[PDB]
Order: sequence, then C-alpha cells, then structure tokens
Amino acid sequence: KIRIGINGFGRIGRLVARVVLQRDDVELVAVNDPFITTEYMTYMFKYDSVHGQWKHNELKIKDEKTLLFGEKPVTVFGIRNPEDIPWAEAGADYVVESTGVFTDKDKAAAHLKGGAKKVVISAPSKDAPMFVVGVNEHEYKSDLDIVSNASCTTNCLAPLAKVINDRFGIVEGLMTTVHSITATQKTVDGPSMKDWRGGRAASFNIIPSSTGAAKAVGKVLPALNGKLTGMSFRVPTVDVSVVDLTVRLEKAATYDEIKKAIKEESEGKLKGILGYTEDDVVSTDFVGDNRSSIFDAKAGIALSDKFVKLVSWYDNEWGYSSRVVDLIVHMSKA
Amino acid sequence: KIRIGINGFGRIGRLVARVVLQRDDVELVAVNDPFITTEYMTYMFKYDSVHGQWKHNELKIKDEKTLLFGEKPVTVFGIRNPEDIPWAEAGADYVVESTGVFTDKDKAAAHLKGGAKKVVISAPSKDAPMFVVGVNEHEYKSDLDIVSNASCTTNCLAPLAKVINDRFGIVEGLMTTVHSITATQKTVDGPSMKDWRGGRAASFNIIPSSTGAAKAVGKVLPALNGKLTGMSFRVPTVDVSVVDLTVRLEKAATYDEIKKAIKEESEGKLKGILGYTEDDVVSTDFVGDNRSSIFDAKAGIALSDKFVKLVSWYDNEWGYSSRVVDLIVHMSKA
Amino acid sequence: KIRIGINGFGRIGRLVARVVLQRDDVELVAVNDPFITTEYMTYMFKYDSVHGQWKHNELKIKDEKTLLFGEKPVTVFGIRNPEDIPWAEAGADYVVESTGVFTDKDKAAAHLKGGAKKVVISAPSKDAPMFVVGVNEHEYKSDLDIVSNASCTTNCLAPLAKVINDRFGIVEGLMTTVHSITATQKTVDGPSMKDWRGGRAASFNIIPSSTGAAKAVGKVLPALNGKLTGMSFRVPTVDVSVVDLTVRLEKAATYDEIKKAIKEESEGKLKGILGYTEDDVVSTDFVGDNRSSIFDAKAGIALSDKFVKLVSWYDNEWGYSSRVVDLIVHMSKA
Amino acid sequence: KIRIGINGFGRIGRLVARVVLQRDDVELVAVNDPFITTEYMTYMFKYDSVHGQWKHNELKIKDEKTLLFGEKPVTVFGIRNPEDIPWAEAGADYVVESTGVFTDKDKAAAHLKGGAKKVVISAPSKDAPMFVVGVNEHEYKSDLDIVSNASCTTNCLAPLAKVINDRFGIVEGLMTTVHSITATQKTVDGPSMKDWRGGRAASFNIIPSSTGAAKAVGKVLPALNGKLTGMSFRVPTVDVSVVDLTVRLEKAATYDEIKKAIKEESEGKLKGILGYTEDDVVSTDFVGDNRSSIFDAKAGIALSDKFVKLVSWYDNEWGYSSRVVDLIVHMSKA
Ligand SMILES: NC(=O)c1ccc[n+]([C@@H]2O[C@H](COP(=O)([O-])OP(=O)(O)OC[C@H]3O[C@@H](n4cnc5c(N)ncnc54)[C@H](O)[C@@H]3O)[C@@H](O)[C@H]2O)c1
Ligand SMILES: NC(=O)c1ccc[n+]([C@@H]2O[C@H](COP(=O)([O-])OP(=O)(O)OC[C@H]3O[C@@H](n4cnc5c(N)ncnc54)[C@H](O)[C@@H]3O)[C@@H](O)[C@H]2O)c1
Ligand SMILES: NC(=O)c1ccc[n+]([C@@H]2O[C@H](COP(=O)([O-])OP(=O)(O)OC[C@H]3O[C@@H](n4cnc5c(N)ncnc54)[C@H](O)[C@@H]3O)[C@@H](O)[C@H]2O)c1
Ligand SMILES: NC(=O)c1ccc[n+]([C@@H]2O[C@H](COP(=O)([O-])OP(=O)(O)OC[C@H]3O[C@@H](n4cnc5c(N)ncnc54)[C@H](O)[C@@H]3O)[C@@H](O)[C@H]2O)c1
Repeated sequence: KIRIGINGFGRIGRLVARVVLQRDDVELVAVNDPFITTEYMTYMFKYDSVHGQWKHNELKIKDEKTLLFGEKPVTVFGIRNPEDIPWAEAGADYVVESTGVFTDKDKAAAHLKGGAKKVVISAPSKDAPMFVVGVNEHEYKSDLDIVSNASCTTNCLAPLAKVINDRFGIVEGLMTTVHSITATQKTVDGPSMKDWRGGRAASFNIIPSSTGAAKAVGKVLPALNGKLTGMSFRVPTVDVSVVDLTVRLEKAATYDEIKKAIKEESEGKLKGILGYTEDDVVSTDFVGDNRSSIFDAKAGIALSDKFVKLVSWYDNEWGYSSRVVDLIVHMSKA
Repeated sequence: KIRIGINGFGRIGRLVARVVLQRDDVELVAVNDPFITTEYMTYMFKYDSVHGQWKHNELKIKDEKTLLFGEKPVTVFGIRNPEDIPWAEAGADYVVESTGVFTDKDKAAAHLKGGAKKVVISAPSKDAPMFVVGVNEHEYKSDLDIVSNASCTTNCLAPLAKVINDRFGIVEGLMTTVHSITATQKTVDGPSMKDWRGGRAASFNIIPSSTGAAKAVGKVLPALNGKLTGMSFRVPTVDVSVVDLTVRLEKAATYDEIKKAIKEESEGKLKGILGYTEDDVVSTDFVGDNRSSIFDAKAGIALSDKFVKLVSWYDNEWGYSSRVVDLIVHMSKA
Repeated sequence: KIRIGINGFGRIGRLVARVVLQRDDVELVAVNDPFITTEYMTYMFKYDSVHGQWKHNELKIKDEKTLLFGEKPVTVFGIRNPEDIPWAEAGADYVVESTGVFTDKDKAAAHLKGGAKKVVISAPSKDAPMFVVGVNEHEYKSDLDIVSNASCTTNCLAPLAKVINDRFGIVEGLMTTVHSITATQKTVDGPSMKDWRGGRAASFNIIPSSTGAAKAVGKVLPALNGKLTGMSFRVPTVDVSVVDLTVRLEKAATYDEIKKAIKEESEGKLKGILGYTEDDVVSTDFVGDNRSSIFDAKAGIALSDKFVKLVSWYDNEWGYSSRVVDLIVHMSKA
Repeated sequence: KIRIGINGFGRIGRLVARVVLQRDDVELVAVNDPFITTEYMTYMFKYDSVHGQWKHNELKIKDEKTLLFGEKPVTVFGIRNPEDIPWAEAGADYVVESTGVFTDKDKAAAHLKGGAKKVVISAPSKDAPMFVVGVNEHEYKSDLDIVSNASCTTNCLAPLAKVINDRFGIVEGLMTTVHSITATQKTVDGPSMKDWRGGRAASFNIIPSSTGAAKAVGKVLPALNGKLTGMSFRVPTVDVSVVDLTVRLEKAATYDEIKKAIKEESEGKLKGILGYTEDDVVSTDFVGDNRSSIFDAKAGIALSDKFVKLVSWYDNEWGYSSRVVDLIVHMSKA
C-alpha cells in the first residue's frame, strides 16, 4: 500500500527518500540512477552536507540490484533509458521523476511502459498539470497518468499568494527570490549555453537567474493567471531560499491586518504548509523545515495599504520533498 | 589646492585614499585612525582582498607621525577624540568622516574645532544634509559646514529613480537590495543588540537587514518624498551589491522604451554616474567599477506598462568612494 | 549535586549550555554576559547557524534577572567586571570562563571572589595548568582552584599523539591544522594589530595563523615536551577543523598497523575521545560530533615505515564543549 | 614566428589566451571548444570572476568560424573529436591541450593528424614527459612531438624542492596543499565515482583530495625520485592555493639561513619562478601573480635544524598558464 520508486537519486531524490523512509504511510521499493553505483548510493544517502548524517537503519546487500534499509529490501537500477526501468517488477507503483530532464508529460510517461502506475514530476512541466499541495491539490483527478509538483518557488509563493488574494485581492505583483545555489550551477566560471550567467562561479557571485514560478501560479491558481511574474538571484548559500513579493491590493489593509490574517490561515487550513514567524530569523534557521512557506513578519514592509512587500522563507530542498510525498499520499487516497 | 584628510581608515577610508592618490585634482594630507598604527596602515593600504594590490608608489618614514607616498608626506593621527585631531596643522581642509559613528551633523562638526574647513560624511545622516552626485549635488551651497554623501544604496537608487520618475512618473515603489556583507556583520553567530539578525554568521546566511536609502531619496529628490521604501538582504559576497526596484508608473512605457531612455541618460547627463549594460553580467563583473549605478537590461522584467521591476548593479565600496571624491571636488568649485 | 555558571555566552558559552542542559548529571545555575540581555540570550541560544534550532524546552520568566529551562532557575548577570558575580549568592559552583580574555590564572580567579568554588578555562593559559580529557585528566588534584581545558586543536592532537607515541614512539613531528573561521576573525579586511593576517576578510581568504597547541602538548604530556610544533590555516568554513600531523617514528610500522592500533584505542580506552573512520568523509560530516578527534584512515598517507602523515578531524566547537563538561564532571569526583 | 591554438577554452584555456594575447613574442591563431559557440567565447573570455574584465581589445567578426583581437584572425572550431582540427589548414603550430581529458601521450598526439606540429599538455601525463620550467625545462629535445607541463601544484613544489635539496639536502618530505576548488568539483553533493569526496558540496566543505605531484617531482627531478609524497585539502576559495612541505634535512640549517638561500635564488637564477615574501600575506594577495611559487617566510616554522615546515603560495590558474606559455617559448628556441 503506496509503493514508491525514484528515478534520479539527486538532491531531491535522496531527500524524498529520507522523508519516505521516515513515514509509515509509504514504502520505498526501488530507485534508478545510472550515474551512481549501489555502494555509492549507500554513501550518498548516509552522509549529507546540508541535512546531516542519517541516524536510522541502513546497509547494503545484493551485488548490484538491492540494498537493505534495516530489514527493507530496495531494488537498484542504473538504466539510462527511461522505459527499460522494470517498474512494477520491483512493485513500484508511484515514480518520482527527480532527474530534471524528463519533465515533459510526453517525456515523463516513459515509466509507465516500465509498468508503473503513476508518475510525479519533481519540477514544473509545460504539459503535465501542476499541483501545489495546500492550494490546488484537491483539483487532482484519479485518472491523471502524469502530474507535476511544480517548483520550490511555486510551492512557497502560491500559498502566500492564495491567502493574500483571498483576503484582500491581488491586482498586480512582481516577485524576487533570493535563492541558494543548485546542482545546475558551476563551482568555477564554466560553460552554460542555456543561461550564460548560470555558468559563472556560483559561490562567489550574485547571479541574476530566470524563474517562472510566478506565472506558474496562474496555472495552479487560475484566479491569478497573468497577474504575477518575477525573477531570481542565486547567491552563495547551499540551501534555503526566500521570496520577496511586491503586490498591489484591491482592498486596503494595514500591516498588522495582513500579518494576523496569515497567522489565522497558518493555524487554520494551512497548518503545516504555511507557517508564520515574528522572530529575527535567517536562512540557516530553516534547514530541515518541512513547511512550504513561512511568513516573516519582521522582515516585510508596506508602502501604502494597497501596496506591500512580503517576505517568505522556504527550504527549497526539504519543503519540496515533503510536499512531493504529501502529494503522492493525497493521490493515493482521492 | 584641495587638501584632504581622512578620519577613519576603514574600507571606505582606504579606498577613498586610493582614489584621491590617483587623482590630480586633489592632495591627501593626513589620516586619523586610532585603531591602526602607521606601519600597519602601510600594510592595510598596500594589500587588499577585494581591489587588489596597490601598484603605484608608497613607503613609510616618520616614527609615528607621517608616511611617504612616493615623495608625498602624509601625517598620521591616532586620536580617539575627534576634536584633538589637529586638522589645518597638517593642512587638511576637507575631512572624510569615514568612521561610521560620528555621522550626526552635531557629531561631525568636531573636526572644525581641530581647524578643518569642511567635513563630508561617508554615510547618511539624520541632520546633516545629503547630496547624491549626479542628482542634487548642485543644490550644495558654499556655506554648508557639514554635509553627507548618503549611502551606496542611495547613490545607486537615486539616479535610476530620477531617470524613471522624470521620463514616466513614479507613483509608488518598493525596493530590495541584495547586498554584500560589511564590517558591521560578524564572521560567526555573535552579539548584535542593534540588529539581532545582523549578528548571525554573515558568510553562511541570508540575512534580512534594514536599509533606508529609499526614504533617503526623498531627502535628495524631494519630488519623491514619501513614495518609496524598502529592505535589504545581506548575502555572502564580499563586495558589489544590486538594487531590485519595483515601481508603479503614471505614464505607460514598454520595456524597450525605458531601456532606451536609460541608455540616453547614460550617454547624456549621467555619463559616468549611471551606466547601462545589456550583457549577462554578475556581481564580480563590477568590482572596481566607479559608476554609482548600472542598469541591467537583461535582468529586469515588466508586468504591465505601468508596473515594472528594474535591476541596477553598484560596487558599494568603489562607486561610493569615487562619488565621495567627486562631491569634494564639486564643493571645491561651487 | 553539580551546579554550573558560564561567564561569557559566546559560541563556547552557548554550546556548553546546550551540552549541560541536555545531560542529567549536571545543572546550569546562572550565566553572565554584559553585552547580551536576557531576551537576547533567549534568541541567541535558541537559534544557531551551525548546530540548528534547539530541540528541547526553554524561554524567559522575570523582567530580566532570570530565565526558565522548563520551570527551572537560570540567573542572568550582565556584570562587566569578573568578580561581583554572586556566583555563590545564587548557586554556581563550577564556572566556565568562556569570554576568551581572562585566560590568565590570576585573572580567572576573580570568580572566586564572587563566591564560586572552581573555574575551568575554555582555552589554554600561560600559567593555569592544562588538562586534555582522555590523556592527562587524572593528574588533576582536588585542591586546584583554577584550571584550563586547553584548545580545540590541542584536544584533537593530544590523544593521537598519545596513541602514536605509545605504540611506536614519536621522534619528531610537525602538524598543520586547516581550521574554520572563528569570532576573532573579521568579515572584511579590518584592524587586528594582534594578528595582521587575521584581520583580512575571513570568508574569502586562506589565512596563515599560528597555533601553539603542538608544543603545548608537552605541557599536558611531558613525554613529548619539545618534540612537536606546527601552524594553522584558517579557511572559509563555519565550523569543523582538521589536524595534519607529520611524524618520524622510532619503531617501523606499516600504515594498516597504525590504523589497527588507532581503531583498537578508539574501541578500547579511548572510546568517545578518539574515533576512527575509513570512509570518504568531509568537514560537514563532523558538525555536532562530540568526539575530541576522529582519525581519517583513507585520507592519510605514509612515506616510509618511520615517516607518515596522519589526518584527524574535530568539531572545534562541539568536541571542546563536550570535553569542558566532561572535565567538570571528572573534577566533581574529587 | 610562434603560432598557437588552444584545444579546450576552459579556465586554463581562457587564461593562457589572456597571457598569449598580451605578450608580443607569441600569437594566437585558433581555438577549439565544441561546447562553446563563438559569441559565447567572446562573453566567457571578456568577463571573468577571478581575473577581472579584460583590459585590451577584442570581439567577433564572421558568422562564427573566426574572431577578432583588434583586426587580427583567430579561427574558431567546435569539433568534438580531437583530430580533424585543421590546425595546419589554418596556422596553429603549437597546441595547448587544456581539455583535461586527453592527457595520455597517445591521445594527445591526435592534434598532429590535424596538422599541428607540437602539443603541450596543461596537466600531468602518465606516459608523456613532464617539464617544470625553472628546474628541468632544458632537458627538452627538439624532436619531442608531445609533452606535459605537469600540474599547478608540481610547478609550485618543484622549484622549492630544487633550492632546498641543493643547498641542504632533503632526506624525506611530506607535503600538504590547501588548494582552491576547481571545475571538477561540484556545487552541491553530487555524483563523482572518481573521487567520492570530490562530489560533496565544494564551497561549504573541507575536502581531503589526493595529489601526486610530490612523487611526480622525482619524474622531473630524478635526484629526489621516491623521496616525497603528500596530499591535498580542497577548501572554498575561488583560486590561489598553497603548499605546506615538511622535510628532514641532511645538513643543519637555521630558519634564516634557509630564508636567505631562498631569497638569493629568488633574486638570482629563479627570478620570476620562485618569489619570496616576509609579509603578512593571504591567498587573495596572490590572485594574478604569475610566479610559479612564492615562499612565505613569516608563515613557516622549524622544529630542529634538520626538521622544518615550509610554506609556498601559488595561483594555480595564473602561474600555470604563464608557465605553459613560457615553456612553449623555450621549445621554439630549438
Ligand atoms: N535541488 C533543489 O533545491 C530542487 C528543488 C525543487 C525542485 N528541484 C528539481 O529537481 C530536479 C533535479 O534537481 P536536483 O537538485 O536533485 O538535481 P541533481 O543533480 O542533484 O539531481 C539529478 C539526479 O538525477 C540523476 N540522473 C541523471 N540522469 C538520470 C537518468 N536518466 N535516470 C535516472 N537518474 C538520472 C543524476 O545522477 C542526479 O543525481 C530538477 O528538475 C529541479 O528543478 C530541485
Ligand atoms: N563599507 C561599505 O561598503 C560602505 C559603503 C558606503 C558607506 N559606508 C559607510 O562608511 C562608514 C564606515 O564603513 P566601513 O565599511 O569603512 O567600516 P570599517 O569598519 O571598515 O571602517 C571604520 C574604520 O574607522 C576607524 N575608526 C573607528 N573609530 C575611529 C575614530 N574614533 N577616529 C578615527 N577612525 C576611527 C576604524 O579603525 C575602522 O577601520 C559607515 O558609516 C558606512 O555606513 C560603507
Ligand atoms: N570558537 C571555537 O572554535 C573555540 C574552540 C576552542 C576554544 N575556544 C576559546 O573559547 C574562548 C571564546 O571563544 P568563542 O568562540 O566562544 O568566542 P565568542 O566571542 O563567541 O565568546 C566570547 C563571549 O564572551 C562574552 N564576554 C565578553 N566579555 C565578557 C565579560 N567581561 N564578562 C562576561 N562575558 C563576556 C561575549 O559577549 C562573547 O559572547 C576563546 O578563548 C577561544 O580561544 C573557542
Ligand atoms: N584549474 C586549475 O587550477 C588548473 C591548474 C593546473 C592544471 N589544470 C589542468 O587543466 C585541465 C583543465 O582545467 P580547467 O580548470 O581549465 O578545466 P575546465 O573545465 O575549465 O576546462 C576544460 C575545457 O575544455 C573544453 N573541452 C571539453 N572537451 C573538449 C573537447 N573534446 N575538445 C575541445 N575542448 C573540450 C571544455 O569546454 C572546458 O571548457 C585539467 O587537466 C586540469 O588538471 C588546471
């Protein structure tokens, strides 16, 4: 009951694996990563520069095919092709497309040929529909072959967008995300035909980067379709990011009004997805924080009562993996 | 003709000194820093982690009182009290208040007792009037005892604000500044009663910080008095910062229109103060860039034709020192 | 009945507090830091950039003076002078001198005037005797008023010195310590007449620094008095450091022989002080690892069977606080 | 008549290009990098995070194929296979193998099929002979098709080895190199079966790494063949590295004796290859310092007069490119 395999033992792959292993609702059946060998998988999973050493179970048994997590066998695949993954063989019904390349619906439906039942993109997708848990997750329908969990930025912005829009009405917004570095960036000035600035040495540079979570909100909250856009700056932190959201409002609201509205929703419908703090926090204070988005009351500032800048933290690695699992489970029920 | 002494051989002190020494319009007579010894001043000036080794002149002669820069004697003071600095003794007519503590007009006018003629704050000041070269520098009057050159953020924002306001009209704006770390921050989690988040380890943290350059623009551009405010994030770069400015407009304007208007002003009145680039730049590309503010055309993004987010780079250390000197010279003439 | 007060709520202060509060054999009675107020102590102790948010119970009760660690009393002092702390007129019998300035025996014995019974320096001391737990801790005598727990680096080197000297005999050694940055360093090139290179921007520099733990080992292990010395390089990590020790040996020994001897001692007499790993570890893999020293078998290399370079990790922050408490406890058992 | 093409526009490619273009005894004919397009080469060469914007003349002319360094021809190739470069059917007589993959003599001699006359490896090579300029460069012979300039670390260690061995005799040595990060490392914990610790987040870790330059010194200095070995620690600096060398000596020598010998050789035969400083330097103080090796007198420390630890800085990027060109030139003089 609820059987999971991961295609791509990346950062998100491994962290989703951590989360799954700790949960009782789910099992972890198999994993596919051609670029890592089984024995190397044991190392990569145990030791972690951001989220600490793993402090439960684990070992490794079968030559090249399986590991033992305490007493739980997990089957290992290193198969470049995405169909020749024998899903369902290892009874993996849900797949986590965590590779970052197969993020088209077209492209993601290669695992079903392998025998898998449902595939979840750990990333946004042009074609595959998008679901931010806490906002539109209920709009899931039980026949949806393929699906996307959007992006960290989307999963941080969309709940805050929802609360603010509902309570006071969003006219226009522009969003910046001061964001940590990621696997796609480069340690030293290097080639990046895709984004010329993305190749520059990530850890000693502020890097203008292109997001798109703000328009992707429209896709997960059609009310706001076309009323938001924004940009990113990658800066030299290893993890944790934050959203700076600048919005014009339909209905007037003082700063305390919007703060208290967010405290309300953080206690009500959005307990566990949208948090709320009034403390002198910083990025490290959110490493291993399973919330999608946390409102920072002391950080933000308002200009009018129709114009306001709002700040929300989010652990791009941990929050997003948590939400991925949450989404899998909502699917398993619905 | 134009004789300069520096009270506070900080980062800005030393860099203003670099700039002055390279200029022919100005002489560098004396310096006061109780926390550095003469011989240590030679080291601190030569070697520099951001702006490279010094590649002209320099040496050191008189026990504790003076140095020789090629063949130019500079008198050394290490006097905690700010009046017991014998300005005018060493014929220092202009003073650079670069300490960061005496930034009140009241407090800055201690050097005149020493015998100095005029004092320039390398920082904003509540009481002492403010001048951003390129915007309001002409509003200087020849009887102004004390004066302030505002802040790096102000010197980056105000020219961009001016161009945009003049061409299209600013209704409302909120500004964020992704900013490098500074002497006030701390290497490791430490005490900072003034700003609790400012004490947290600066180099491995994103740190919400409080600016005020956006309201200080009103003081240097009264047209916009009260129509802007914003915030800062200190991130782990050693130098160079950037402004993200989100504005509502009176008069419609496409992105190319505002880009070309800024290219215009960068060629016209604001050659040398406001630059303009359409290249895939990053923070390091602006170390040792004497401009106050550089428009980044590829980075910015617009939502409507009345709502737009604009990005401008600035070397908080070098640009500001350049402007400080520029201001001294405009004063010397006017 | 073990009652402890901390003079100096620094990094070592706060972390020693973590360690004490979590263990049950010891209690934390009072704390003194003039530069931090009670509520600021609550913040600084709760949130931590290296060792995470604190995962037990604590807050603050009375309009200053006292704090509450789950309905229990911690008295707060902000008294700049080091006596006049009512250590006895409150209940603090053991004191942790964690300020970093009072490290003379003479000056450390100011807390006794306050009424405290015994004082432990969280640092080496010229005059006050030194104890590395796991090596010489037993030579303590029950009448010794004041005492020092040496240095983070000493506590990493000394157990390895003991094992190697005992099993094979050390002829000569020179040790390097690639060490993380600390509170004494500077975020940007700044004044530090004490160590001229220490003022240079800590986070963007390799910085030659001078230790003295290696000759100080003789002071806690007279067998090798004068047989070692070395140096440090400070590098831009937040915490965790490592010792590289280059030794000539009396009795020949292959690398695996030395590995097996260290594994033995790590399992035997030196369980918990000296660890042992044959894994592809890195600095972060030791954040919050209370061992004094961890031998890295794969990293080291031998030239002959008398000439060998040995590598040992240590969390300069966590290991040392653990040892400080451990030592207090060994003392209590008269 | 010295015509050079670069296979691999990496860090070493681009920087060698800087060096060649600035000097007049050599010309730059063509360049090959399949993963970069012409205009992207213009960007990548112009802007640089370590060595600043380029301060001469350059841009691009023809719809790819060729570039212009001030009305002069540079032919552009993007040819993945290493022959089929019309090195001769263009004009490139010397080739810089800067890709990092073709470092076998066998595989490096693919450019000769393209028509090139001589090939220099920007890296050590199993089979292809090795030359450290300033030590063994003269043993080159005019018929040697293919060749290697060793490693950044080799070129720092070997001259110091020469001076110390010659003046006092090296019995045994073990060397550590606290080394900056490089393109091979990873921004976040990532896959690298080659060096398991090398995949760990490069910018937030001390990373044990294995060099081999120290035994490779024997290969370019047979006097000491088998008399040295060592290791590396990669730390989060962008560039500049340092060698820590621990040696036992045949003939006694006080520290100042060794200082004076190295100062001598730095003034005499080894001007420009081996420098000498008695100043409180740090890594950044050597960014863009074309010397192979700089002795740091204040940093080092001696135990006896036969046992001593010696420290030498080197810009792994700039020094090595300088040496590569220098070597090409020494070759041209048959
Ligand atoms: N890292 C984050 O903070 C983050 C947050 C949210 C979403 N995401 C999304 O997750 C995806 C990957 O991100 P990441 O940070 O894990 O990158 P990553 O490099 O750490 O992970 C990619 C992993 O996939 C593996 N892989 C490559 N090709 C494969 C194949 N064909 N079959 C199976 N495995 C393969 C690689 O070994 C690699 O480890 C991207 O789409 C990204 O947008 C990342
Ligand atoms: N550093 C920047 O990027 C930057 C940019 C713009 C403006 N500023 C302003 O410059 C001021 C200082 O900034 P900084 O970065 O140079 O800080 P800093 O710490 O580097 O400089 C302060 C210097 O003043 C010296 N000093 C302290 N007390 C003194 C005294 N009483 N008399 C003479 N000298 C004394 C200290 O030795 C120190 O070196 C602040 O007001 C800051 O707002 C800084
Ligand atoms: N940081 C490390 O990795 C580490 C490791 C081993 C040893 N040590 C030693 O610990 C000592 C402090 O190190 P740290 O990292 O905690 O430095 P720190 O600056 O973080 O701690 C010093 C604390 O003492 C407080 N203090 C200053 N003056 C005081 C006074 N007169 N009375 C009471 N409190 C006062 C300050 O508020 C400060 O918080 C140093 O001697 C250092 O050598 C530190
Ligand atoms: N980086 C240093 O500090 C340094 C110092 C000494 C030696 N080296 C050596 O230099 C070599 C490369 O180092 P780097 O830092 O320049 O790495 P790099 O990745 O920056 O450079 C390699 C370049 O070669 C290009 N390339 C890859 N395949 C190619 C192909 N088949 N044909 C033509 N070009 C191709 C790539 O585009 C890349 O830009 C390595 O062997 C390294 O050991 C580097």
